[PDB]
Amino acid sequence: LPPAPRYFQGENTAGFMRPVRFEGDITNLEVVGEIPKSIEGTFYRVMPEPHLPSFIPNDPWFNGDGNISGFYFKDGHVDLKQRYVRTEKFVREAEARRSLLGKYRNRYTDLVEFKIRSTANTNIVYWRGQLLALKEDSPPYAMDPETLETFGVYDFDGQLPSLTFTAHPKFDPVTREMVCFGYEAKGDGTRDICYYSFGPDGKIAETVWLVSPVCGMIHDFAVTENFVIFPIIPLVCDVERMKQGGDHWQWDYSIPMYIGVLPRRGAQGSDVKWFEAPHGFAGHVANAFEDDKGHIQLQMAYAKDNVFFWWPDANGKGPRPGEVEAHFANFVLDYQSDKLPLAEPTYLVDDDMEFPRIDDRVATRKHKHTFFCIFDRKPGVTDFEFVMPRAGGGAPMSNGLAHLNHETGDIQRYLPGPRKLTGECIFIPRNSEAAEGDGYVMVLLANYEDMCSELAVLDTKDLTNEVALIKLPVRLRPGLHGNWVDKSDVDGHPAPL
Amino acid sequence: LPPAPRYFQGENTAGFMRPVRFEGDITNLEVVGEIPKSIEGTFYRVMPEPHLPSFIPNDPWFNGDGNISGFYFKDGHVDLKQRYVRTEKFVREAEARRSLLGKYRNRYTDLVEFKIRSTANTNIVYWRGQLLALKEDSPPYAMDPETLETFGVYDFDGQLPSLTFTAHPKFDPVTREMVCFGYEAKGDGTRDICYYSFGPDGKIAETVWLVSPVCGMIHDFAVTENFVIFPIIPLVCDVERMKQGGDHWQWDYSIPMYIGVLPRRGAQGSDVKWFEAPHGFAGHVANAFEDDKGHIQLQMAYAKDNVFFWWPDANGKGPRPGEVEAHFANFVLDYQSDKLPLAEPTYLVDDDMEFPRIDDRVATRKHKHTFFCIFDRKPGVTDFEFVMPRAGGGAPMSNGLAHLNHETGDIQRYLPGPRKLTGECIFIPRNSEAAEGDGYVMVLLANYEDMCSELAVLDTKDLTNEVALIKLPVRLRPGLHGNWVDKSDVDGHPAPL
Ligand SMILES: [Co+2]
Ligand SMILES: [Co+2]
Repeated sequence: LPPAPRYFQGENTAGFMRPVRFEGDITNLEVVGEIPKSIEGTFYRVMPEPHLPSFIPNDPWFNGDGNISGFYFKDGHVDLKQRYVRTEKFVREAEARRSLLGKYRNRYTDLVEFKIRSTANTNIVYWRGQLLALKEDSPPYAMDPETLETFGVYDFDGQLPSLTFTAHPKFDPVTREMVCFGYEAKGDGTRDICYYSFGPDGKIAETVWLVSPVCGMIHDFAVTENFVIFPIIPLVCDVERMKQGGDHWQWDYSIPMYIGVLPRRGAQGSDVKWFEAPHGFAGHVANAFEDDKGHIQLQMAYAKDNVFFWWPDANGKGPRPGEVEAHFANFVLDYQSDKLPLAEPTYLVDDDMEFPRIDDRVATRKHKHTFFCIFDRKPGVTDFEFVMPRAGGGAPMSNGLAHLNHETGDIQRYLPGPRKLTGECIFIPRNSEAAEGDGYVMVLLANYEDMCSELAVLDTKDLTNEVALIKLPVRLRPGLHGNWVDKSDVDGHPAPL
Repeated sequence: LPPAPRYFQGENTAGFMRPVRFEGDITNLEVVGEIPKSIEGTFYRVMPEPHLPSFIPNDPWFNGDGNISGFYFKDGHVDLKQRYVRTEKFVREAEARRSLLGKYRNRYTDLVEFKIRSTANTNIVYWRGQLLALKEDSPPYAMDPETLETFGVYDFDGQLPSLTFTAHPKFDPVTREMVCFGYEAKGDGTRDICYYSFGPDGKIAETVWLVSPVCGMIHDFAVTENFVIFPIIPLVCDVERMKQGGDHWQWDYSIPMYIGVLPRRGAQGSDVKWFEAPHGFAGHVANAFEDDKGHIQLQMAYAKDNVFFWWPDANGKGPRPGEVEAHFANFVLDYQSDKLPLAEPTYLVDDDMEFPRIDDRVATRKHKHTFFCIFDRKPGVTDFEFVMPRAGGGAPMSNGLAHLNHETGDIQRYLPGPRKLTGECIFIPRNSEAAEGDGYVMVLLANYEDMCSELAVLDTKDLTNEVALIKLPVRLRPGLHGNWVDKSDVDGHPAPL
């Protein structure tokens, strides 16, 4: 067998990216300032964090075992619980004390045959009293919100129609449905997309099979009152390339950024219209909604070249690290139109941005507040000379948050400091009567000066000032998505505005 | 109530002394080099580690909640398990989310009435299938060796005759007895010493009540074939001073270092002889034995002034940090002699030393190998300019280990590096047939460059070279005592030579 290294090597696991790999508890976290006492609930986040050194050199960040953090808040006190998802991969490699799963999304490189290849490392959401640890090549793994015990692979009481479940389901605040899909839904390289939904009682509602024009990565999607929308990243999969040990994904410069639109209820697969946006990278969706005229406004991060540069085109062509910027774009779509090509989008701000969140009380409807990560290259915002030698590689960088008011056009920027970077933020309604976008924002910070993580709590009245700074004595390695579960919400999700 | 701080402040909790306060697991620790595959067992160590910020400013290191680390070794792999002892203090303060116990060994400063004030933070030993987490003001707390679950306060099946159980019991390798005592055995300020022992079946054997000439600190003791020996540190307790908010301990320059000698079996309290060594500090006992003539050779660390300088005399007189050196001393005692004063001891080496370990297969008998911590002030051994600003205060420093062969006089010195310091080492017999002092030494290192801990594994054939270096991604705060429990020893303790 390929030799199992006994310590981590490579820039993807150096400095702040070095795995810690701890599970357990740290109660009564140190706090500078004061956590508002009305805040009650839990911030769940997930990070990729390899449990064992890979036999694949320079294994991407995206292929690390999912480790779940929960920050439990009550009466101005906070406790951390931390636990790895018990995926098939995790369990078998723990039993063997060596890595066994190979390249990202390529089963032909595995040292043993896996039934499920999930690292469950992308998102962690709440649904009907469980957490669902998500990875877009697999079904969810269900977990206990209180103990972070893994129950196992979840198939929605045998109703799950797809091999795959997106990392970005949407929760309709009015209907209380979880709206979902999976791509490569019948296996590696398939162009089948399964769109499906579940009512608040747990019963499956929609199930519509459709066909993608290419086998392209559909990481995120959008849901409006009457439509679901599938933006396709021009990374394309060829199973025959995989069989020879090649990458699951390869950039294709010759195709548009397809944007499928399907009626949300009652459709067949042939009802989908594959609109054609100018070539570019589909980043995360902030939110989408239908305006007065019934046209879809789709607000998402959008770049002009391959953000995932480590998977270049057929001839190895693509950008370098830190070259590609994504911008906050508005696309206008009309399901009635037979004109397939779409205009260039309008841009809402000029910042290099990603990881947009809204007040999810208006998800699928008109929103007027968006919170997002920014990466500002303006001199002095980040002390790169200090940070980069300590940072390792493989993960995106964010050196602030921004709050956009879409009515007024005002932008507030939170800057944690020259030697700190951020993860994705969460938004917490002040209380059940609060206005849209009024409450608290939390975000995990990497402090390169201390080589420790911190959890910042901000008030939306003034996003520039930390109301509290929760000081962890360990590193939480840069991660992906996270969610707030408020104690006052019986089903885990906030009430419609 | 005195206000509870919400983050740690003061030099006793700064830099490397900052509490981490984590409980749980880190399996498959990173290893540089190679852990010998024949090593099988567990290294248990305890550190003081305040779970909540104290309301007492500059609370000594000795008053921190005991947190147990177990390093589980098999086939060249190692896992860490870590868990706090569930003392009454720990549980009640966790329930309240604030500190409640006050000054070291002064119940008159507590905010609530405690039955048991143990922090269980001094030593962690194996006895009859349990761990015993030890603190000299209290009975032991019993724990599960595998899970580190706390069972609770342990009273030896209702046989425990004393309110106090020493942190330094001795395990007789021939008789398989645990030989014990407690001072302040009937409560605060009492001069009662209870000497007691347990046979390998768990039945109490000896129980002898005796009287100390002063209420002085008896931290360690010594056991030979026919005697038990009690060296008294000239720190003295006055309950009336405590009732006014003062220190439990106060140095007394006017008294000798008393050394009590009692027959090991069948004695009464009046059989004790209080010999009078020159005034000084009784450090840790390496070992004691009877020579050919029946005279006790007592080998221990011994200093000429108050090592615990933060508890000075009645007029605040005492030394400064880093001033007092302890040296490896041999005292000769004769229970037959009626001459109470003793000569100055001979010194075995010149190093400033502490934390002596022997091959416990010859405990209570003649030993010819001793391993110990050293602190070398010679320029370049420790880069003080780098280390001290990162170190915090409150804890002793050691920048190497030494191995003394007592027959040949040879000394080997392990120096981890200019920016590393050590804790107390453990010795592991190579196998059940190994000669005295032949095998492996392990020691926990504080790496001030990475702000991480490391566990070094050394072969006694060459103590200067690390065979392996186990790299923890977190800090284990400087701690106190630790022990090896070999898998091949059914009762947890090695077989006699
Ligand atoms: Co995502
Ligand atoms: Co001790």
